[PDB]
Amino acid sequence: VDVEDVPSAEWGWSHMPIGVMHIGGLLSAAFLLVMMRGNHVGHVEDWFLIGFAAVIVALVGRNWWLRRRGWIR
Amino acid sequence: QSALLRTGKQLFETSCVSCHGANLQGVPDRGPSLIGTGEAAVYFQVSTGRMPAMRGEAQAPSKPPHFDESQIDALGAYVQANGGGPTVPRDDHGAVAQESLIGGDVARGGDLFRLNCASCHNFTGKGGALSSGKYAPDLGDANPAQIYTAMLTGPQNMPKFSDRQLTPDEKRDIVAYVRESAETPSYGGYGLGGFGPAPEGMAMWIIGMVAAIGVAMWIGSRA
Amino acid sequence: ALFMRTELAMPGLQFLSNEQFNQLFTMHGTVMLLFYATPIVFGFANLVLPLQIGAPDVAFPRLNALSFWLFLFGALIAIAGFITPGGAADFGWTAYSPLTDAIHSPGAGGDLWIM
Amino acid sequence: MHIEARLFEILTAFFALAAVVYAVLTAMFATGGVEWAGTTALVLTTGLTLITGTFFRFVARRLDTRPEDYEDAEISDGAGELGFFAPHSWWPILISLSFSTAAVGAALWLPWLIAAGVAFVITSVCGLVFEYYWGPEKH
Amino acid sequence: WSDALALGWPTGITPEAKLNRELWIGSVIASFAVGAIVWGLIFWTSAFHRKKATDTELPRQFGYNMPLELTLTVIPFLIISVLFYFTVVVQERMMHKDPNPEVVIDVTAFQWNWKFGYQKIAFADGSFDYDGADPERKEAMTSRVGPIRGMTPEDRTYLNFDKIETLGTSSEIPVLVLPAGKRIEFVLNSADVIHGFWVPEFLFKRDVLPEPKANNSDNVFQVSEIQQTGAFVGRCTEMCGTFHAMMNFEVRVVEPNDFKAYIDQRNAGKTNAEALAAINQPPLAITTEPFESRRGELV
Amino acid sequence: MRPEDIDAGGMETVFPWRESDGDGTTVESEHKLTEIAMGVRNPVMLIRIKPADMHRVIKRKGQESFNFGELFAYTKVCSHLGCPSSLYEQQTYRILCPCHQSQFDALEFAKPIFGPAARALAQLPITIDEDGYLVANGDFVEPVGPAFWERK
Amino acid sequence: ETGIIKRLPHGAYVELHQPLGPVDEHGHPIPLEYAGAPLPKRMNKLGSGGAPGTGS
Amino acid sequence: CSAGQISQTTTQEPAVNGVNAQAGQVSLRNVHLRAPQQTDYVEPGTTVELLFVAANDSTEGSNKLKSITSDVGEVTLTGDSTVPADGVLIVGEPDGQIAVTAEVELTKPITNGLLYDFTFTFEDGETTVAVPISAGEQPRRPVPPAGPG
Ligand SMILES: CCCCCCCCCCCCCCCC(=O)OC[C@H]1O[C@H](O[C@@H]2[C@H](O)[C@@H](O)[C@H](O)[C@@H](O[C@H]3O[C@H](CO)[C@@H](O)[C@H](O)[C@@H]3O)[C@@H]2OP(=O)(O)OC[C@@H](COC(=O)CCCCCCCC[C@H](C)CCCCCCCC)OC(=O)CCCCCCCCCCCCCCC)[C@@H](O)[C@@H](O)[C@@H]1O
Ligand SMILES: CCCCCCCCCCCCCCCC(=O)OC[C@H]1O[C@H](O[C@@H]2[C@H](O)[C@@H](O)[C@H](O)[C@@H](O[C@H]3O[C@H](CO)[C@@H](O)[C@H](O)[C@@H]3O)[C@@H]2OP(=O)(O)OC[C@@H](COC(=O)CCCCCCCC[C@H](C)CCCCCCCC)OC(=O)CCCCCCCCCCCCCCC)[C@@H](O)[C@@H](O)[C@@H]1O
Ligand SMILES: CC(C)=CCC/C(C)=C/CC/C(C)=C/CC/C(C)=C/CC/C(C)=C\CC/C(C)=C/CC/C(C)=C/CC/C(C)=C/CC/C(C)=C/CC1=C(C)C(=O)c2ccccc2C1=O
Ligand SMILES: CCCCCCCCCCCCCCCC(=O)O[C@H](COC(=O)CCCCCCC[C@@H](C)CCCCCCCCC)COP(=O)(O)O[C@H]1[C@H](O)[C@H](O)[C@@H](O)[C@@H](O)[C@@H]1O
Ligand code: HEC
Ligand code: HEC
Ligand SMILES: CCCCCCCCCCCCC
Ligand code: FES
Ligand SMILES: [Ca+2]
Ligand SMILES: [Cu+2]
Ligand SMILES: [Cu+2]
Repeated sequence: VDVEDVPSAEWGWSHMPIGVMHIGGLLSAAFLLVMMRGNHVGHVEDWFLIGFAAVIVALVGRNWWLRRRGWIR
Repeated sequence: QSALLRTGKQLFETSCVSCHGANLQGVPDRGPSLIGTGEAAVYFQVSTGRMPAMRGEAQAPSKPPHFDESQIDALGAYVQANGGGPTVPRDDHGAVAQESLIGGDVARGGDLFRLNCASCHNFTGKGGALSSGKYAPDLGDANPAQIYTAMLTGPQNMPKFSDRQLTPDEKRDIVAYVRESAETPSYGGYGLGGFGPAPEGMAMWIIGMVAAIGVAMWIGSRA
Repeated sequence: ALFMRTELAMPGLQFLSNEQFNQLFTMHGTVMLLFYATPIVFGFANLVLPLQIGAPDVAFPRLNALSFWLFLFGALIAIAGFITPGGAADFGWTAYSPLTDAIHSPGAGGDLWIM
Repeated sequence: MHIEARLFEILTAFFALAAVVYAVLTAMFATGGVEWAGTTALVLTTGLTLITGTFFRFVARRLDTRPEDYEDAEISDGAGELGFFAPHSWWPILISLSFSTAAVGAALWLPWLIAAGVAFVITSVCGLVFEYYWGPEKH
Repeated sequence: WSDALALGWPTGITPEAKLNRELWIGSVIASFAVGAIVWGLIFWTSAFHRKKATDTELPRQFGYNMPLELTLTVIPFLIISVLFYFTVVVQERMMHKDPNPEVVIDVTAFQWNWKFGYQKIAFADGSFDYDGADPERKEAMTSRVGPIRGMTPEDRTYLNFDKIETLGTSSEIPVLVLPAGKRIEFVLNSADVIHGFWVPEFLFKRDVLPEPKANNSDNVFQVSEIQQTGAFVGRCTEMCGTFHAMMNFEVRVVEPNDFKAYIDQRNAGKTNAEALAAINQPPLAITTEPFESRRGELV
Repeated sequence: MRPEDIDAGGMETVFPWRESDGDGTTVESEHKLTEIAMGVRNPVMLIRIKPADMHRVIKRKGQESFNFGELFAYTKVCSHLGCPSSLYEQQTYRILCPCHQSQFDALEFAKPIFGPAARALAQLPITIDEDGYLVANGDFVEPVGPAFWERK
Repeated sequence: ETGIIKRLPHGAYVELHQPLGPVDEHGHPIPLEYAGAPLPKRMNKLGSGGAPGTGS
Repeated sequence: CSAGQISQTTTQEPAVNGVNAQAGQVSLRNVHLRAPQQTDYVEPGTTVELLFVAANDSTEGSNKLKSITSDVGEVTLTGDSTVPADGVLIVGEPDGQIAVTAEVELTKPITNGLLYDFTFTFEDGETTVAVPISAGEQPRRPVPPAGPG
């Protein structure tokens, strides 16, 4: 990172690669979706899992698209 | 007594019919039949204020009673006349029994409570969570007759304990244990709620560790 | 309000119960009156009133910040009735007595609403 | 600051008249006589405006005209230091979290949580009140 | 047309209701006239004072017209004074109570059904007297030091009990049976929380309170007569809990001789439905039907 | 124990007892009864289903005759990690384990419906003898308690 | 930031600052370099409050 | 989420030993057999008692009970088996009840724990119930003392 983005960039670990966070988000979403497999008989929680996974996938996709298009760095 | 029966019906008609029916048969998806539940069920449900219920959810709560003792007797007599069932124990003067329900063997009562009761109510009747919005409540406010009739009638999701499964002397031992484990002081300081590790770990973090870190800050320096 | 209005589109209870509907108008009125309109008065005042009188600041800046955080956390306390099993307050935003007493509204939603 | 006092005095006149009229009109030809809740509320609303108006009126007759009370004051009349205005603080959110802890404790009737919340409130309010008064650390 | 201007108000079935409806129509016309004036003034300036393409200077900067300011505080004061006068007249007529009603009904609301009792009948022509009070059951409620003036909160003595009573059920809508042409008095008491006694064709409602006297509520109101026979819905109009929407009732208005026959049948041990069938009426409510006790369509 | 000793909606813990185990007056009887009480796969929950709910009972294959009418017997040992899973909700017919919140459907052969448990609770076959006392009608047809590498 | 607001003769509002190092001829501080150490943010923590007065 | 249309409290059944049944327009509540037992069975030739409460859902007309049959024996109805306009008909005096009766003369043995089919026939409605045996408020019978083993 540049010091304009992280002022103490030369004092410590200041950069995490974006691929790590994108892949971690996708894997976390997939893990939310795999907990639909279980013994539970209700589906309220299935909808909560689907919604949280959808929000995560949308955030990852927005970030990836905006980095590709150059709007954020 | 015919007067007691007409007072009970009169009280029942403007408080219980919407959910239980004019003939005590139940209103579907609103409230069950009361035929054969008995005076003991009425005593438990009304003296602890659970009845009349106010809405449908996971569990109907206890709350201040809507009726006094004679009105509770009248309602219980009216329900008893329709199907019979168990009754609330009485004393010589015909009052609801309280002190004579305290059994003499509290060690047997504790062993019985731990086998039959502590799974849902905890080691010392502090309450415990049940499946989905339900819970076995704290036992510290029930009087002896309420404990006795709670075992006798099996309220909401509490198992029903018949007088053949738990004889009256066993029930009296259990009520003695329940009452004495509610009235005994803590011996090692403030009891911290009686749940054990969770409030003890809360007390370490918010009292002991906060004190230790504050003392360290006082002794040490900043920057 | 959209849930209430959808349930009122047709006769019969299509997806709500009575209890949930009562919670819905109670909390819709509570949220719109006390968590949207009343604090947004002070949102507008914070935006422009010091400018309109030619001041650099309000009289008590930390008290101002405290007022905002009290708004936010009080509103969250009242709305959290919906995460209990019984649900939120269902006795109307006006909270008439004795419907609100412990005998007639026993749930924790009503007490969370009050505090 | 005579207009500031006048505003509250005018409100006071209306509130006192309304309180007297309501008490007299409910005592006569109203079921039960005096309606005590509304009468009490009107009397003490009158008291509220009276306290503030009397304070403003006493303050006004002490100090002579301020530049904001002067019809043709110049901007340069107001030159100088205004006072202290706190530049930043994270103590307000701590105070509100503490008070909300005590409130959740009172809602669910958990006396230990109420005790913890009251202790949190006292600590947070001390933190706010002392923030600009703690001296340097001593070693 | 009086129906379009009434805005959905029922025509009414009592003289008091008709007077209230006339006040409603007149007030609606006044408010529509004021609204038309103000809306027209808004539309006029929005249509004809918009910025043109050929104005370079700013408009005339007027900000004070004192005679107009004073003139626009007097006119609304006059309109509200007229409305206040007629309001007072009509509420005095509607709340008026005669010392000799011809039917006295006890209305008992509870969560969440109705009970109607026949307290007293005294026909004005001497053709029907009946004393229905049952004071041998009001005394059975006495609960007794007590938190409130020596009484526990379970005292319930303020409630009224009668020999002929129609009790509502979750499977039977309660039907109150009344004679046409007679002065009816309603005495309202609640068993628990506040309910609402609204018959829309009465064009009137009142709240039904627990312990009204201790709350300084006048729980008694009369209609001078009901001017036509028929069946009229009544609804609860004070939020009372879970089944506030599902505790309706019906008023069946019959001819006086049929009312006498109905009361004789009830005194002979008949229930409400069979006593209604005995006077050639539908036995159940016909404006409303009971709600399904299933909690909804997903059950 | 006799079948009429339990009401519909009741649940009792039962233990495997033999005539030869005795009443615990002698030393040897006392040791035998201590071994009964301390056996980790011993305790059994006996429930009595409400007769109105018997049409909702689903039987497990191989266990269709394990109930004596409306009396059912399951192991009280939780199949997840061995805690006594004994929080018996009579209206929902749900068996709740206090340790890690597994829930078993008593009407559907104690099949898990919530929590970390993947396996049903073992059913004890029960009947009565000539005197009318409840007795076991054989053994469990599967191992009881927590699972292990060697199982099934 | 000392928290003291001042109105200039032309109507500007400025907050008084306490520099942690040398200043300009204009009076603004020379910017200092971060050294990995905490920075004071309250004037009372720099001694501005003084001391009450010796005694019990 | 617990206060929706599927509610846990509102579908709860009575915590009693008898059974509910819908016979057309009649509600049969707390139906059970009284049959004190000594051994594994109650033998044929014993007379046991069938108890219930019949509630008239309708409030306009009346109703009457006919022909209770079963494959455990024969049922004799004694008393006025008519259930009134909006009233009840108590058949038998249950355990704690301080005269329509249903007497069952047994032909095959019965035992506490199992369910037995009975067919109720009203002049409008007729259904089969599967009735249990309920020891009511009777005490626990003594068990012979076990020896030492
Ligand atoms: C808000 C933002 C989104 C858009 C705006 C609004 C969206 C929300 C709209 C949802 C509407 C739901 C219905 C409302 C009414 C209600 O109250 O419910 C009805 C009934 O329902 C249940 O009955 C089912 C039947 O009606 C009964 O017929 C049946 O018998 C019963 O059967 C069960 O039970 C039996 C035993 O009884 C068993 O035999 C049987 O097998 C079974 O188990 C049924 O139950 P069951 O299927 O369990 O649950 C299912 C219920 C239960 O309600 C519910 O919707 C559950 C609640 C869902 C909550 C959604 C969470 C959203 C995620 C977060 C936003 C993520 C974080 C992001 C935040 C910020 C992000 C910014 C950084 O319906 C549904 O899910 C409806 C389906 C659709 C839901 C919507 C999902 C949308 C998300 C997907 C897209 C992602 C977002 C996009 C991102 C870019 C029982 O409960 C009843 O009492 C109850 O009455
Ligand atoms: C470095 C220092 C370290 C040392 C610290 C020491 C502090 C502790 C005190 C010292 C001990 C005293 C000496 C001997 C002990 C003693 O003499 O003791 C008496 C008895 O005492 C309790 O009897 C209560 C009644 O007297 C009985 O009548 C009743 O029966 C009993 O009932 C229980 O038992 C029943 C079964 O019958 C159940 O029915 C029932 O439900 C319940 O369980 C009662 O117990 P209980 O309610 O537990 O406590 C209630 C306490 C009240 O709470 C407490 O003070 C507990 C405080 C410590 C807990 C700390 C928790 C921290 C929480 C976290 C911070 C969470 C927040 C963080 C997240 C925030 C999120 C935001 C992001 O009473 C009160 O004073 C209430 C009024 C006011 C309280 C104030 C007292 C002191 C502190 C005040 C603080 C300042 C302001 C005032 C507050 C209002 C029981 O123990 C009994 O065994 C015991 O016998
Ligand atoms: C994984 C998991 C368990 C999930 C559940 C998490 C969850 C939803 C918890 C919150 C539960 C609550 C607070 C319910 C009501 C709804 C509600 C008000 C929610 C919050 C709304 C909100 C965010 C806005 C308001 C502002 C705000 C942040 C509120 C403060 C919330 C506070 C302070 C609540 C405490 C949170 C919490 C879970 C604390 C646990 C405390 C513990 C573990 C203590 C143990 C303990 C106990 C339990 C005793 O009984 C006891 C008895 C006697 C002495 C001591 C103790 C004791 O310490
Ligand atoms: C430590 C916090 C961690 C936060 C991480 C963020 C993750 C949030 C995920 C949200 C949770 C969604 C999963 C819930 C899916 C699920 O299973 O639950 C349902 C119940 O829905 C609900 O309530 C939804 C509740 C969601 C609440 C939102 C979560 C935020 C909380 C934690 C805020 C805390 C703040 C911190 C406090 C202190 C510190 C300060 C920060 C139904 O169960 P049940 O109960 O069986 O209902 C039966 C019927 O169905 C059936 O008809 C019939 O009526 C009955 O059978 C009924 O029982
Ligand atoms: C609807 C909101 C109700 C009102 C009003 C009353 N009761 Fe109720 N009751 C209702 C339900 C849904 C249930 C079942 C679950 C529960 O909460 O226990 C009950 C239960 C009872 C019982 C227990 C029956 C048993 O099986 O032994 C009794 C004795 C009882 N109710 C009596 C009762 C009385 C006397 C009421 C008037 C004061 C009353 N109930 C009101 C629903 C509702
Ligand atoms: C879980 C399945 C339980 C077991 C085992 C026992 N109890 Fe219980 N109990 C349980 C619940 C869910 C409830 C609340 C029911 C209600 O209708 O609201 C109860 C209630 C009681 C009470 C009444 C408490 C009161 O509020 O004061 C008592 C006295 C009580 N339970 C005692 C008790 C005893 C002695 C038990 C062993 C025989 C026992 N319960 C078992 C849940 C469960
Ligand atoms: C059945 C006739 C209906 C007549 C409706 C009258 C229209 C009301 C005017 C609406 C108000 C405009 C602002
Ligand atoms: S031991 Fe039963 S859930 Fe873990
Ligand atoms: Ca609808
Ligand atoms: Cu109502
Ligand atoms: Cu209502």
